[PDB]
Amino acid sequence: GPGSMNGISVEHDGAVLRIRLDRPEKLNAVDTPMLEELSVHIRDAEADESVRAVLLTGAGRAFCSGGDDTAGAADAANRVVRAITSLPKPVIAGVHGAAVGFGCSLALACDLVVAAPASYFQLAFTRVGLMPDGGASALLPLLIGRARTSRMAMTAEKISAATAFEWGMISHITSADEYESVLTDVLRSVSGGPTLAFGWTKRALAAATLAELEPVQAIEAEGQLALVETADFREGARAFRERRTPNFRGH
Amino acid sequence: GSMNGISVEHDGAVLRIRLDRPEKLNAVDTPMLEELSVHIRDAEADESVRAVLLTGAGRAFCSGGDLDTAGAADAANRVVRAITSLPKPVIAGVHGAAVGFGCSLALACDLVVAAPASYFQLAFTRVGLMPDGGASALLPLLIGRARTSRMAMTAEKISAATAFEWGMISHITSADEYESVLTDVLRSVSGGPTLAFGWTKRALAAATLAELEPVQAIEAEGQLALVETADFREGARAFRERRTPNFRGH
Amino acid sequence: SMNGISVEHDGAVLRIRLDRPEKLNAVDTPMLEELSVHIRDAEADESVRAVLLTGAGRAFCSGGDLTGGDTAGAADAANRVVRAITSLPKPVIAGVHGAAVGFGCSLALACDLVVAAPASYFQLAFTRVGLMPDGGASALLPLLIGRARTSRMAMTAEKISAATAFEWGMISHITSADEYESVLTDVLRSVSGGPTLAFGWTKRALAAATLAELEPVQAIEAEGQLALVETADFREGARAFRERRTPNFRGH
Amino acid sequence: SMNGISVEHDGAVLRIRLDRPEKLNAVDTPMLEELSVHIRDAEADESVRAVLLTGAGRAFCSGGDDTAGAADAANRVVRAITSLPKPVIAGVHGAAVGFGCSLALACDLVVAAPASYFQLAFTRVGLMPDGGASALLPLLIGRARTSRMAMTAEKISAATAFEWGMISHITSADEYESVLTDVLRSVSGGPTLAFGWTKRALAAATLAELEPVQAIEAEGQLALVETADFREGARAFRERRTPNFRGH
Amino acid sequence: GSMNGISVEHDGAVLRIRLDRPEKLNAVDTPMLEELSVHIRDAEADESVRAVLLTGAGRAFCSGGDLDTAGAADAANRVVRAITSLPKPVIAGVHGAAVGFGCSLALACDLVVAAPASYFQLAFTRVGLMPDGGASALLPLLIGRARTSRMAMTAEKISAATAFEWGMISHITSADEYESVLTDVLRSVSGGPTLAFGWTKRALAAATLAELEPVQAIEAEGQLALVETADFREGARAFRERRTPNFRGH
Amino acid sequence: MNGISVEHDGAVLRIRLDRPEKLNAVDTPMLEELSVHIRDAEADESVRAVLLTGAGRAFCSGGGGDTAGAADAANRVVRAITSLPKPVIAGVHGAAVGFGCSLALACDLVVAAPASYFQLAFTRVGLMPDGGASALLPLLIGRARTSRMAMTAEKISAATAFEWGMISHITSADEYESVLTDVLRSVSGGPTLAFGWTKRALAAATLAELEPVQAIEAEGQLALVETADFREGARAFRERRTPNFRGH
Repeated sequence: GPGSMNGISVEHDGAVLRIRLDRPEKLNAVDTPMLEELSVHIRDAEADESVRAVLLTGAGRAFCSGGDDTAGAADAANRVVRAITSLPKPVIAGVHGAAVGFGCSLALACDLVVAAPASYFQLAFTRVGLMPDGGASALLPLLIGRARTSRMAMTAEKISAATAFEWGMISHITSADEYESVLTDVLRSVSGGPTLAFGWTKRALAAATLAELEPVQAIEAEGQLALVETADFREGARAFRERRTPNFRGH
Repeated sequence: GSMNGISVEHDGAVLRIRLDRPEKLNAVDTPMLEELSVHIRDAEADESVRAVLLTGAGRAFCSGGDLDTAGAADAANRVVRAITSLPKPVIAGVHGAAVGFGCSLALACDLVVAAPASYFQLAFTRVGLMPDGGASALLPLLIGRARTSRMAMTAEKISAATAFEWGMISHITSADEYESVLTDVLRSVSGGPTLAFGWTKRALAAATLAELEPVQAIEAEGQLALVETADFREGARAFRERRTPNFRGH
Repeated sequence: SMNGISVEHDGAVLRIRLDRPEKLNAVDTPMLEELSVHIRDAEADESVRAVLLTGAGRAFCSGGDLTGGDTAGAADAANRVVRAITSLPKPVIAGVHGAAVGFGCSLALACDLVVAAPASYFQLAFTRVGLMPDGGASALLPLLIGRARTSRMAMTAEKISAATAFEWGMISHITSADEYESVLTDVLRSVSGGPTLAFGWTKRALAAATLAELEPVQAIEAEGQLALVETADFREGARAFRERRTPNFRGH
Repeated sequence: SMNGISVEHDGAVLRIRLDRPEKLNAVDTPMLEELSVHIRDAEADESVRAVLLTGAGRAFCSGGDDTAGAADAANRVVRAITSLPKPVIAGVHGAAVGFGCSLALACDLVVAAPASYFQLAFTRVGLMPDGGASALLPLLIGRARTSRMAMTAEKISAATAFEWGMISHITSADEYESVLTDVLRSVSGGPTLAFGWTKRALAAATLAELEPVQAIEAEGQLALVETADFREGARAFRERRTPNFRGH
Repeated sequence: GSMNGISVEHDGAVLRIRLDRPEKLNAVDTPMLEELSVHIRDAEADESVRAVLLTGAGRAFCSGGDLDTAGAADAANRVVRAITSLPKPVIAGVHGAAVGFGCSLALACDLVVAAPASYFQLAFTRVGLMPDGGASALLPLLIGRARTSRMAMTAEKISAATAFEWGMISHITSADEYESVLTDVLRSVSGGPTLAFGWTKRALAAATLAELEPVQAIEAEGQLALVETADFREGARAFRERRTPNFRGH
Repeated sequence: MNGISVEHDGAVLRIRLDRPEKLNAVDTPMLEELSVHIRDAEADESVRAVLLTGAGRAFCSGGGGDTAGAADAANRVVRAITSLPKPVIAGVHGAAVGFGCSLALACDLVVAAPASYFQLAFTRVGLMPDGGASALLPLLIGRARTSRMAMTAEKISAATAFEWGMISHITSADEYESVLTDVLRSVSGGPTLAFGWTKRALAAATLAELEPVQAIEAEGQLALVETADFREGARAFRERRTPNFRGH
């Protein structure tokens, strides 16, 4: 969008760093420089003493539709997730519409997710013969357990905001026409809270839950690099772009 | 054509592995547990196999150990390790009882499609024994520590519906639809991107199963301790005499 | 009671009652240290097959006192209480009525089974005075309810009802109507009459599976609490609680 | 067993069992009339304190297999259950479909097996609900869920039926038979006259429209069996096809 | 103190009517019910009253009829009728037991705010009696007929959370919030458009209460018969004695 | 014309509330017009289902204008939908408020978007429910939930409405339009005469009080528009402030 650098829009609204994914025309699909740009602003929030909370949202119809340079983009995505979880300040995702593939990992890296009634979470990777990325394989089971994670990954089904909330995937659900006001309420309340105690709470929860994040991210990066060489990905990438149902062979 | 209580057939790209002792409610002994792992190993080597179906013939999926402690323990642990390390999806079609190691067996699989009358139960402590097969490691990353403690300590039957609501299992079926949904899930996963499924499993295994082996070692050691106790003696005796055990904590 | 802890034998059950009802069983270091030995001393006691943990008065436990100025001391003692319960090779049951707040939440959730009264609740109120979770709550909670519901509890300081805690899988048992006492009795009877050695082995396997980060996380919480009491936000939090008004946090 | 119904006494319980398992307890007029008679005769029988209604075989009752006569007899069976001053418990295992649904839901208590289900399958063959189901279901699950069941002819699981308030009791795991047994034992040993009175008061609160609605349903069914849509529906069912409905 | 077991007070625009025989868990007799009726009806002509709050003293909202059958049954019916036809909103603040007529009484009100440990029970048949106050008519248009049959035939306790989830009652509370939610509801309602509420009530009553009087007359007749029965005598004796009644159906 | 737009689409008559700039708020001519098109679906042999939706951001925001006339027209719309011997499906997205709620709930099926909501906002301005909502809602969700809705004027989410049995269908994610399309295709190809009869029976079962109740609501609203609280309610609504109600 106009005024955004590498598809990321950043502004300060008092104590809030407002970061907005800003390629609405591609439903906020991400590439390498957009990911790198995102993580810079996330990292730089730490040393910025006016920032007490980060708000992550997306412009247009969707929060984030996921990845489009396999090694490169995978690394940059993994780094964004790491930057969000290691930032000693609260990061809130406001998720409306689709949160798909890395879009899903991205929301779930955040401390709190406020989900609009029509929003959804989906690992669509397998639909193109690919595997989850961003660390989703580590983030999701500590949210919803192994069996529902395994289902998300293998079936590529959409999980509604209501279901994601019932499963403990996300901290907040909204209903009716209240998405915006609840998001505003949560943001104002968190950005006025004891930021240092939030930081220390994050460090302890990170140790409790993220021990495997980086080894799992390594396996995903390695897997995706192998999977883009397979006959199934070529078929997957072709059948998606043609609005045809793919014919997978296991090769 | 079953061997050591296991039948196997190919149906296109699916290896169908079926526990075949309905005359004993698919209770398992060591030969049967060893036999299972053989076919999981065949699945890995067989280029035509794109998914494994695991079910029990008859009323029960698997009613756990017939009640050679160390050998059974090792065989049970190895079946679960084989299933979770197989880089191809394994679907458990759970009908009726999944009890004791039966429960660990279903929960080892990547997806579980449960019939409405199926149930999941750690009956171990009814006879003075402890969970096995890695159940102590598998259950908490499904349903959390508190519900796992309760299952193990009270030995209550958990219904398919409840197990589904808790996150224990991926799929539930209702009415008379169990077979058709199971068939649908099988057809879908076996025509799916098998290599992407193997990688997914690998990433998820690293995220969730780091303690599986250490925990299985603790369980085998404990079961070996516990079969020596007077409580196990009473438990087994009370089971056979169709009565309530009188445990004393020794 | 000695140091705010009552201890009574009742058949094969060791009953440990937190007994400072005049402060809603808010805890200090003496009280925690006292609690901890009575827990490990149940290992030794051949008559004890189960431990029951409850609180006298209106609340299970309102958590850390905020008196004493013994920050590292309290944090250490609270940590050791939680470790002793998870490590005792005998079942420990929390019967929770009323408030389980701050370390009171950590305490209940360290137990093997929790039987919650209908009006009971679980709450990480620490952040309302600018402090962070303790006892090792940060490691316990995610393996109960997942990371998202934990972050919320810790960051918003909301009360979680007994009913909600049960749905989430935070606690093993829920009661309703006037049935709390009777259900508690039923569960204590059955557990204390159970295969105690089997229970102890089950606990060891389950601790190996779920508590690998308990110690490192407790050390992080203890360092964090030490840093947090020096902050302007804590001075303001404490002052606001004292003056019953809303704190004005600054992030310093 | 006569006209597809077996009746036996087990202490203070009248066990009435739909006994056409080969046809999944599909019903005709003489079966429906047989059923009415024994339900009604439970009243005079001093030794009966509870009526158990179940079906033999795979299904509780698959519904209608002589339109006017069948509708009247089906309507009589329901009035007979609802007005019997003694509790009737339906033990529902498997399918309760069409009139088999109305039959179950007329009972005072319903104990559902986990794989059991409830369905108004009538419109799949171009017909409407009968037995008085159009009156029974809204005072169980409300008008919107009823409209849905009737118009989509979807199967409602026991679990969902329980959650909606359609049925009094759900069972799980392998416990169906035990629970049914405990419920039957408890009800048959209870204060039968108070149950009789409790029923009368409930019937007056809930069943004012029952006979009037039953009359509309009987009239409707007579009209619908003349339609091309019934003609196509009945044949499609027999030939295992999707029916071509045209609204005439 | 109170007159005939009822205490009345004004709190701003709220008339608070309190069941005040805590020693008997607010069990009700004919004079208490007649008093109750008088004060509910009093609200109609008192212009300072914009809402009625009904609560119970002591440990329970109301344990139902004190074990004058005709007199009491008729008086209970008139209490329910006075609540339902009062053109002002009536709120039950229910804590603890609301049993027998105590359930009917709560369920007559326009809104019910239930404390987390409160519960609703039709305990009638446990003493060989039937529901009263119009409960047979009130309950089915709340929770449906099957759940009503169950409540009446089994005399099981329905927790506040379950009653809420069933649509039996308008408001649930949890944790230590009962008093403050109740206060908030009362403030909001008593400061609301009372006349609009009156009319709202009137239309709703015409939609749902058409059977309330005929059903009440059936309950009254039934209780008149049931107290002549052996089963009532066994039920009363066994309740008093804290043991299992042997019912005969006579 | 009169803020209603109509169109045939195969066997579906699409009726769309068409005053998006006012969030489909309704007045007498719009209500009278809506009646006419609902009524004319009966005699139109190409029509097998009616679809009711709203253009713009809201299904229907509900009801200066004449109270007597508008209330009457509203009542007539609700009687028209419920007596039409063809399925009427409301596709509800956004707000269904006041009569907007009545109008949805009058229909045979309702397919609700995930951000949709249902609300009786009347008492917030010192008025009472209308269109027969007082009769419709208790046979959907029970008297307790109805009383709370009417008295508190709170918004009920689509999810909650579905949980409560208020509405037949719920949608989630981006699937609203797809589900609505599928339900309309399946219902418009169904046994339309069977559906007509089913409706008639359901109506006799559940709508006996509809007209007595609609009369009470029409009388009441006429009284309430004369009150000081309505003057205060409408002022406070207009001025985007909190009303100070006094019970006069």
